[PDB]
Amino acid sequence: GIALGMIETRGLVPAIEAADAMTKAAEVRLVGRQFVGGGYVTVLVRGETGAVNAAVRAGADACERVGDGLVAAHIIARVHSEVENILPKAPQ
Amino acid sequence: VTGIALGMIETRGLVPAIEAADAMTKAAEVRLVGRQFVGGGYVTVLVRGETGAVNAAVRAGADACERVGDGLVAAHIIARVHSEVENILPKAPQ
Amino acid sequence: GIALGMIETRGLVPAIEAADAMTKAAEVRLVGRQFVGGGYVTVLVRGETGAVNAAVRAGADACERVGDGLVAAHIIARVHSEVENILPKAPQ
Amino acid sequence: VTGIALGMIETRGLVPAIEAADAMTKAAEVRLVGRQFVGGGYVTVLVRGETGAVNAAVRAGADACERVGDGLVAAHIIARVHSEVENILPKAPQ
Amino acid sequence: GIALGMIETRGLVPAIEAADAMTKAAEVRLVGRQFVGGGYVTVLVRGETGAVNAAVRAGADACERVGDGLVAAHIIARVHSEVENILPKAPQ
Amino acid sequence: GIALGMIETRGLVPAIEAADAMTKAAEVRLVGRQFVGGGYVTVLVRGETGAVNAAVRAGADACERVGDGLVAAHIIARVHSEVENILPKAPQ
Amino acid sequence: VTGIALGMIETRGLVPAIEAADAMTKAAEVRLVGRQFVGGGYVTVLVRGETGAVNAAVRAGADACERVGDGLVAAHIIARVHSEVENILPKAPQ
Amino acid sequence: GIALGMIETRGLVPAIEAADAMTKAAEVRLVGRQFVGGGYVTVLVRGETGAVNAAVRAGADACERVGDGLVAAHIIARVHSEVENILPKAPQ
Amino acid sequence: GIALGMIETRGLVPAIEAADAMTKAAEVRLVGRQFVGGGYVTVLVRGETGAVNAAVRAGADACERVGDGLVAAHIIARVHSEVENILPKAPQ
Amino acid sequence: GIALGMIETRGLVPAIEAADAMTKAAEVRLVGRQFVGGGYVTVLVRGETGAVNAAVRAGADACERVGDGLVAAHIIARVHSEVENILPKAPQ
Amino acid sequence: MKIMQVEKTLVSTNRIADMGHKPLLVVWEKPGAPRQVAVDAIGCIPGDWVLCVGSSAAREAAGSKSYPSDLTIIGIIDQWN
Amino acid sequence: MKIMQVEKTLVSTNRIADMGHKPLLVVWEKPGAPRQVAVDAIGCIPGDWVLCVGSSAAREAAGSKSYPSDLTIIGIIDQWN
Amino acid sequence: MKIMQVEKTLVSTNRIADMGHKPLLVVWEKPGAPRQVAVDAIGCIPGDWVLCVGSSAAREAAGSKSYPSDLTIIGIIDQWN
Repeated sequence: GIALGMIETRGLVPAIEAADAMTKAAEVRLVGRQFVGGGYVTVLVRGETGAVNAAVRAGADACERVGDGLVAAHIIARVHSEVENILPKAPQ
Repeated sequence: VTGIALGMIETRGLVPAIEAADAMTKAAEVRLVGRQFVGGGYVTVLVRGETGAVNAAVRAGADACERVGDGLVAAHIIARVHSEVENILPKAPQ
Repeated sequence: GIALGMIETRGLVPAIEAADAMTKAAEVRLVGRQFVGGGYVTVLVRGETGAVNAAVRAGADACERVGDGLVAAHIIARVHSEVENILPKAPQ
Repeated sequence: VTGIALGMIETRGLVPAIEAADAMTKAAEVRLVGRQFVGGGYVTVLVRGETGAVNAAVRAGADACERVGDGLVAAHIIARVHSEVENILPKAPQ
Repeated sequence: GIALGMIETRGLVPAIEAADAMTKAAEVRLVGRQFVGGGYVTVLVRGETGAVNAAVRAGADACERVGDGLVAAHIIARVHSEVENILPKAPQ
Repeated sequence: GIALGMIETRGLVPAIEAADAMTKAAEVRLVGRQFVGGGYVTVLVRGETGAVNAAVRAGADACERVGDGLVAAHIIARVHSEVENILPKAPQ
Repeated sequence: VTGIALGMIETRGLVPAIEAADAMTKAAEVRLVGRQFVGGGYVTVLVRGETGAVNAAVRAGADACERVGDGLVAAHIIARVHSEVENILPKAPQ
Repeated sequence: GIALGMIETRGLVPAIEAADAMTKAAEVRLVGRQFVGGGYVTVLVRGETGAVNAAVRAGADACERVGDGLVAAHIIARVHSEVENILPKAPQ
Repeated sequence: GIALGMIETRGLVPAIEAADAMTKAAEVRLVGRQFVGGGYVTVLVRGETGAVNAAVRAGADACERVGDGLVAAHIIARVHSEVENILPKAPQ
Repeated sequence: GIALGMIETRGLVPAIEAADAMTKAAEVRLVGRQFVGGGYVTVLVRGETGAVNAAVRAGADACERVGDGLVAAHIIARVHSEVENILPKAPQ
Repeated sequence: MKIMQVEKTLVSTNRIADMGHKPLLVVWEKPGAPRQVAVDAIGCIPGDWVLCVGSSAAREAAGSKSYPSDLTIIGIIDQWN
Repeated sequence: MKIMQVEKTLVSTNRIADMGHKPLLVVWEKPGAPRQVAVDAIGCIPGDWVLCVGSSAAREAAGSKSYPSDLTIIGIIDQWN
Repeated sequence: MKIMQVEKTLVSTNRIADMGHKPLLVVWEKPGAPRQVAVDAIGCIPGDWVLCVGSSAAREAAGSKSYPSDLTIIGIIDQWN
């Protein structure tokens, strides 16, 4: 699957909780955790479209009430090839 | 993809920036040349191309990312970039 | 133990106090202190589920009234294998 | 200077932190072991020493820096530091 | 001289203006410019006590109205030897 | 597909109508019909995530107005291996 | 998975019970040992494990199933089960 | 002992808690757990009269606030020989 | 994929915009553009269920404000074999 | 220890009570009793910082309600070498 | 608080009514040590290692400020030998 | 009050909710002496020599007049052997 | 109450703020006996024979109904050996 799931949170604890929720909810691969700056943290998953939809829904629900909460939850079904250059491949 | 025009979109957070980059690259024939973490939550994505393509791409990206996450901060186009500014413009996204 | 506990604070002093309280409360290992950005600091511990529960509760209680205070206190009893790639293994 | 107690002061900005460090080191027999830029403007200074010395130093530093610049955020003392926390405590200021 | 002058500003432009003002006002050495984080910038000078007093006064006056303005202006006549380890020696 | 769809109804007629609706709406396998007790009846389907989503939506819409109506409609994208032991494999 | 603690969740209907079982098994290292049709619509799911794991699992399961279908009835934990009660506790889900 | 104690609850969780509390409270033998129907569950113990009295009191106290609660808690010190034909001898 | 996506618009410009939006949003095949009569225009896509869901959502959002706007947006997860005879195979 | 504690009172009776309380409270050495003039009397102790802190607190508490009462109770943990020239070394 | 092992149950039929319905357990620090009786506020089996509190805290731990108890079990130790 | 040395931590997951979030430590007067459990109101490491108070004072020292404790650590001794 | 001899002073810098300013003394029934720590409400020197009260009376003897003490010195014995 090549769909992209994205959850942004205020702080790292809601981000980790969201990542755990998505990876438990569906068969998606956690490909990155980014410290954006100013407290924003983003977690990204890849997988089939339906799996990513389920994972993002579960992650948003799980992290909405943890810590300072959730900022954004977005799904891109098909990513343009140019955008692949700014997406991490592995969660270093 | 040729052209030396520059299109920039600034957002609050990474998710709207990624949505804007996807929208720009889908809307027009532009190259994504960089994503920059400015600090304090600002994220900027930059594209290059012909003037008309960059104009269309920036319009589409602003429209797409204005409602995602914490939203959109800036959307700007420069038709011709001075050679001095090319030293501070990234060449590849990485 | 493979359970995970984390505490997020505003500033470094409450984070240090929270980490000290957790490690004194139970048999848990401090695996990371992350400067999230914008003032957020997160400390993470690993151990058996009951030990982590006790440690996180004690740490939240201890750091609640220190400095700018506590942001989040969370326990994940069973961590998905994907999240281990973004969890640190030792502090720096 | 011996002792394993820890004293910490958190301020908004570097000037109050430097004033607090000077006040602590002048007030008591403590070692300045670190100044950390937390992010978002927070700065933390850490001292080590005996429990009474660290107590006096932290009191003096908080009093001195509370009125400098953007002020004081936190002032805390830990008499005995768990060995796990020593891994995240700096050993030399640098 | 071993006195210490310190000016903290919101942003880099007032900090540079303050540094120029102090170094023009008195015979002081600019020993550091620190990006504190969150927008704070600090500039430090060393010199004789009276020179540092004059320099800090001039720098505060010059930078108080530039950009987002001045945060703090402080003088320490005699610095404890322990504090020297956290002060830069040269403005890298 | 290993996603799980579930519809619970008050009575057997809405349950049968829901099962017919899901199996017609998407390519899902009807794996069980359970008489819970007290009038509750549950019908379970398995399949790909998107197929199960469509099937459950259609079944809920079809059975919501039949007889005593619908009690619950739920989708689990990825079922934990332990839960498989309480799910029927074939609709006996 | 070892441990002799017992965690039980009672719901109205089978769908919330299945959701609770999934949530428990995903949340903690527990074994699902039974699903029982009590009568009158009550359904009970039982897990075994260590005390902390069972505590976490029961909390997660109650939170997950409280809003599904006709809802949640009971959520309880017994750290140590008397040997007499093991005769009425199921050993395998089946 | 030939005394009989029984506790009736709404649901199985309070019944299990009541049986556990009784057997922990006194030296009594759990001889049955009956699904009465309509949600009623009854647990029965046998033993010496004082032991059964203590066990039933403790079990009622423990199960009063669990789930849908307690229905009945009764002690029969001397059971007529006819009732033994409807009393179970061992649980299933 | 054999799911069917359908968008109906008032006029041809919103229909073309919707077709572009769906084909960019997901991996779907544009199989027909029909001039219904009276100004109605319908565009049809085929693909996997999740891809078609994403494509139809994107197309409806894109064409809702163009020209005289959107009339209908519908998804059929599994098409009955009889209905295949009235659906175009290629966009002539 | 080289820390310094001092208590100032109005009159000699509260000063004697304060000195007695300090020396009984901790391991400190009474190094001076000074008749300041105008009724002021000051007693000074030396020792380790914690011992001096405890002694001064106890002495202030003890002498607060004796005679004309307490004027000052102060602790100097680190005494500058210059002040040692005005500090007495032994009482008279 | 003391760490003690539960030995067996104890029944006193004619105990004062202030004791309510709470059960009683025989506890000791180790087999062969002097025996004590505690109010079981948790629910424990023989052989369990438990935490017991005395003094006035046992009264509130057993249910009320006026409960007649000077030893109450307040928890089961997760791992002990 | 008694002078005791902290040995190790203690965890009771199913302890009564009245215990709050406070941690528990195993203490003894010396290695090999009978073990006791205290509420840690200070934050102590193993090997620390601590001051422990019992009776009704331990309840208030642990946080409230109704806290279920009969032994609370109230300080770390600066120098002891 | 118990008759005890004062041995030495005790300092705990990080003790809880509820302890106020009161000093602490190490006491024992005789040299070599187990050591205890008492709040000095009188002011005593090493070697003094003192009267020590425990339980809840020590709290009020130390200054207030909520003072954290279970052993307080309340007097010096005029003549004792």
